[PDB]
Amino acid sequence: DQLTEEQIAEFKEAFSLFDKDGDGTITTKELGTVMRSLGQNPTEAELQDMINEVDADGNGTIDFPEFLTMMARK
Ligand SMILES: [Ca+2]
Ligand SMILES: [Ca+2]
Repeated sequence: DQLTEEQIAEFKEAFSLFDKDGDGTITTKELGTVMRSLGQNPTEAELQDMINEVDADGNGTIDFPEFLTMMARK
């Protein structure tokens, strides 16, 4: 079950969907854009709560290693 390049690319592609400006972090705005693509209508505060759940380093936004937590949710 060793990590594959296929999986790594899947993780990077998924991160990039959210991180649309390529700056390496997912903001509330970026997360909101993906939520709205899914027909959802979260508020800024709700988006911040979503980020808070995985924002290990407390900088208020999602980086790539934090995003992996999301990929692991069942
Ligand atoms: Ca970004
Ligand atoms: Ca963070």
